[PDB]
Amino acid sequence: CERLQPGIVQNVHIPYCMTDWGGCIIQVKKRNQIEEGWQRNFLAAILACSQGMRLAIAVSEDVDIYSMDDIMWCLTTRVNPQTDILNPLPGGRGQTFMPSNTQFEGGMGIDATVPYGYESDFHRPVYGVDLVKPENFFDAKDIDKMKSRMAGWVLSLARTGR
Amino acid sequence: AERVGEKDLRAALEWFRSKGYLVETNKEVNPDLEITGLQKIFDGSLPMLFNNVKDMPHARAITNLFGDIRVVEELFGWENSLDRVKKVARAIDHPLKPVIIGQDEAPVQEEVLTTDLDVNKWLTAIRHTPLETEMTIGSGISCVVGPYFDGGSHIGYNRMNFRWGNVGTFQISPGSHMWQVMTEHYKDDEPIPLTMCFGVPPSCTYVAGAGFDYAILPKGCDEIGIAGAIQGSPVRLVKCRTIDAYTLADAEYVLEGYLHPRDKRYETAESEAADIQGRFHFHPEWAGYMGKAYKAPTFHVTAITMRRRESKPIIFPLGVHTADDANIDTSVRESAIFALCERLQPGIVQNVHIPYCMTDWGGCIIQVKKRNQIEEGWQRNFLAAILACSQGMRLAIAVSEDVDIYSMDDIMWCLTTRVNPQTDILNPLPGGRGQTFMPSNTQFEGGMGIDATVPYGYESDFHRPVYGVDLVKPENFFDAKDIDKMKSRMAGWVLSLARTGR
Amino acid sequence: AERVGEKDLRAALEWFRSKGYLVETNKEVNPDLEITGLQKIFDGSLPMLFNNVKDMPHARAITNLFGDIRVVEELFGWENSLDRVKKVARAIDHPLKPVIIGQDEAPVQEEVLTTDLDVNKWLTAIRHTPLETEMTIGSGISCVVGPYFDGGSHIGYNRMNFRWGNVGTFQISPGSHMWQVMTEHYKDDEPIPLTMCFGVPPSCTYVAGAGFDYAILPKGCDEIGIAGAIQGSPVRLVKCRTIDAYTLADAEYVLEGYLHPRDKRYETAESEAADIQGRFHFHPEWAGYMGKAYKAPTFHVTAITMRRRESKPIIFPLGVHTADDANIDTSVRESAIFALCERLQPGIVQNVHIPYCMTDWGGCIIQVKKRNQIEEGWQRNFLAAILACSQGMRLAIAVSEDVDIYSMDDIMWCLTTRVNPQTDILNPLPGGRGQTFMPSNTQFEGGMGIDATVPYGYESDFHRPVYGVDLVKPENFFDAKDIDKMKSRMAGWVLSLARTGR
Ligand SMILES: [Fe+3]
Ligand SMILES: [Fe+3]
Ligand SMILES: [Fe+3]
Ligand SMILES: [Fe+3]
Ligand SMILES: [Fe+3]
Ligand SMILES: [Fe+3]
Ligand SMILES: [Fe+3]
Ligand SMILES: [Fe+3]
Ligand SMILES: [K+]
Ligand SMILES: [K+]
Repeated sequence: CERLQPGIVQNVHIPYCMTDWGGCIIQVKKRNQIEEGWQRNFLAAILACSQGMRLAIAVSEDVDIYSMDDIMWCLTTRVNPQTDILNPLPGGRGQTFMPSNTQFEGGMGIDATVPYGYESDFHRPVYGVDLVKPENFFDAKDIDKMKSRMAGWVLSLARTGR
Repeated sequence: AERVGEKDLRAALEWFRSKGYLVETNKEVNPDLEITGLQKIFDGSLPMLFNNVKDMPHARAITNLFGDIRVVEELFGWENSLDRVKKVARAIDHPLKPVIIGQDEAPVQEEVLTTDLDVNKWLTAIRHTPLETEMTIGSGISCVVGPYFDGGSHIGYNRMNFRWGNVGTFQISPGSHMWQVMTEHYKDDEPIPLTMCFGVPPSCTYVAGAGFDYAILPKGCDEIGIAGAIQGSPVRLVKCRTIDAYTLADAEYVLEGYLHPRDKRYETAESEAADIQGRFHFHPEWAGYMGKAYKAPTFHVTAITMRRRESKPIIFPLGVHTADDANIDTSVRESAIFALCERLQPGIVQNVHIPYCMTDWGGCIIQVKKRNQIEEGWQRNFLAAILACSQGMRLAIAVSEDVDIYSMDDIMWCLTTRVNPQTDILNPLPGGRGQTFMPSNTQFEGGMGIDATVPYGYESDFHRPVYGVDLVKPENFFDAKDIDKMKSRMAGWVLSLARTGR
Repeated sequence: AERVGEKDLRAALEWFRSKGYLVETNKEVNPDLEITGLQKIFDGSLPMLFNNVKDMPHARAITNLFGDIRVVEELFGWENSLDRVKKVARAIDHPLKPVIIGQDEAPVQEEVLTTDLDVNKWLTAIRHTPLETEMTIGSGISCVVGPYFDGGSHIGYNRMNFRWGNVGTFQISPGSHMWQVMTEHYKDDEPIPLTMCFGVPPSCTYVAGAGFDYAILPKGCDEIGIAGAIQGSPVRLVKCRTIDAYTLADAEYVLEGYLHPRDKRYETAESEAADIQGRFHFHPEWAGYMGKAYKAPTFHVTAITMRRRESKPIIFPLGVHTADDANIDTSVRESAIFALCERLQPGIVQNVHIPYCMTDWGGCIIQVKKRNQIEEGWQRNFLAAILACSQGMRLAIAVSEDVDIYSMDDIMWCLTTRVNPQTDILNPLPGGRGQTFMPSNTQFEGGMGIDATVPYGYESDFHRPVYGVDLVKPENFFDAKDIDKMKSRMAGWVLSLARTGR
């Protein structure tokens, strides 16, 4: 992605849950109007140059790329099911382990990014987690009792305030 | 001398003190950007009680009450989330008839105010994000009992903005239960009398978030009938002092008055100066975005009835991108989707989960089990029926029985491996009715039904292998210092995979 | 001496004699190819009563009882088909509790036979088409009351073929109410006791045809509760003499016994010699095709209880491609689709019509009315919800309010003019569950939701102009000889267009 157009893709994460060569998540940042639409060129190039990728997801810069509940939040809210799902190579070469054309269905490029210029309509609001301090209200026994029940998406959302 | 509720918020607060789940403080918290700021730090955690609220000498504030779902399930006597879904959907089909008590026995009618009705003097308005301009009351559920709901009852949250004293805006989402009352009585000369209740019993907080499941709970159903059947005792109602309606008797604050559908005003002042709709911020919305201000109808308060101010009545302010708002809105909706799938063909759907990450009405995950060849393909009938009967669902995912439905990395594993992108993606209603908050046909794109299930008979090719996590014991190899050092670095998908051995 | 039913078939036959709607004869009709042959000649017409049936010295036969819908609506006190749909859907939500009378007061238990149970000796089997090989009993509805239907009740038709004396086949369509009882108690060692009733009251004939509408009438509902609420009086039940179940007391013949789900036999002899399924004819089916013979479960009759043979008890044989079979199967299904659309968003759908030409469960036509901009697009939510909650619907059409919903040339006019072929054709569930009779996914193609409605705000461009058929009078220009000569050549779309002036 830095070879094709540099400065757009900020982070690439492949987790445990997308197997070895099953999928990937990239994170793009659109600086202007010309760079809008470059992430669809990235998802077609990732799914073609990697053999047997089935799920390439492009997300925007305000997403935690390691929190996997944040990726499902972008699939719910930022995905048009008619336009933002790519099937670039239907009948190409996939992987025969994981169940003029073959039986490979094509892969899935999912554009969960925001459009450029519509960032104000899609802006995630930030709560005041830095304007208040929890040490002024509770003692340290009550903080560690309350912080020990937090797991999953709430550890990522309490850090960013999102 | 003093009246006591049956299963109200004060009895639930004493139960949290016995189990050690209640965290209290006496420092003066701010309603401006400190209640929801502390709620976001401790999202999905223990209930926090604020005894001292700034410029609120009689009000107490509870927050994060529905944060952890393990203490909501311990409150109502449920073992897990699978026992929670199957018992509320049992309680939907058998509602309990609510009782009506006298006006001298209702604890919410201890202090009845009929003049100088300043609602911001008595009810606590909060501010969520620092980009807001206005202070928003959003702690009240709307109790409509009687002939305006066809002999049934309705409870559900509505946000307010009191800017003209006793008159404030009343935001109704379109297609809801309050929208169906308002479109029926739009051209009526008489106003609609309703009652907004604050500091409700937590069974009535539970059914308050149920909405857009109207094939199961239609207009004319008993929404406080389900709240009676969840707690096991019928909810006490009482007649209003001024208007001809009914309240919830075991609440803390009750607003009585009339709703004017034709009288519409702007929610914010800066959207009232520039008279447009849909671009100016009010507070955040249910999607994790900002809601915008619109031309909401007006609720004209005629009376404020409230408990005794020396006993310090409790309000429940909550943020909208919190796990309170997830576990209120999506908890009966897990059961109502499970009730719809058991209505269509029973015995197939095992579990329905709606997490925090699929917003309120954004999506759902169901879990099916195909017993034979005839039941194969029934999950595509379920995903089309879920996406049509729930207004504004965008992502319904059906998974098989060998998937952890609560681990969200396990759902992404089914999207990678078990989904054909040509056949297993459903777009059932392209151009139908969606939700206008979350961005002969409309602009709605249709929703997405994703069939991540295995085919019947191909279960051996799609079987997840199980490692021997029960054939070996780690206590025979390492000491207990080395186990807890090694178990403390495990988070995410590896906690689910080490339990099942998958 | 003699027991009298409340609202049974004998009381309905006396009401048809008073209005002149009953046509009787004393010639000996044949059950082989003469009852259904005379039913097809007079399809959609007056009820025909056969006093003498060949090789049936105690049986009387009524046919074409539900043929004309204008005399079904006159029987139950309904003005038209719009009043029929809105009152049965009212009666779905308020069922009447059926009463239980004693065994000495039930008229169907006058003659109880427990030995030499030859069902073809007493119950009339008919043959529809000349390509058949076997004689089929298909006049009985299946009454399951009690713990096998979760405290509710179920009535519905099932075909039989008694070939082994008291043992005959019992065809259950998959996904039905009897299929859900059978899949629950498939591995049970005890058999399922049910009761097949013949010569039922016509309110119980009316709800018998209701099926695959299980979001409205699920398992555990009261299907004889709706039959009590249609006729206005509760249906009398009585305990069986041998088995532990309940019958309908005001019937003419009742078969009592047990259903064996694991014991399965072939329906025909020629499909039993060559042991395949799905190619050999049994009788025609509901689609207007032939049904094929399969491996049906067996109903083991233990007792035959019947009225007194000198009083000549009445059976109701009917063809399956007749207007009896259309107006039995699609009449509560018109109301249940109307109940589902009023559950989702009320006030939009005005009328639901399922004609003869869309078979039983093949299709439906709804009629919507868009009041404002918010209600635009709600009919695509309706067509996706109708096609998913009804199993095996293939053609759901939504039309606007200026269409005659009963004139079928007016529906083809909306397919020509108001349908975009790119946007207004819905395929909601491609690969789901359909019907195997009518020819991770199945072979079902998905159904077809057709949006033939106008957009909101474009009603002036799509307005049908109205000619002046009321501003002129034809009696001022022609005599009454010339009017009735000119009006007798009008049939089809021109009868609907001359009434509305359209
Ligand atoms: Fe990695
Ligand atoms: Fe996108
Ligand atoms: Fe409601
Ligand atoms: Fe939830
Ligand atoms: Fe699949
Ligand atoms: Fe039934
Ligand atoms: Fe019909
Ligand atoms: Fe159209
Ligand atoms: K609600
Ligand atoms: K039926």
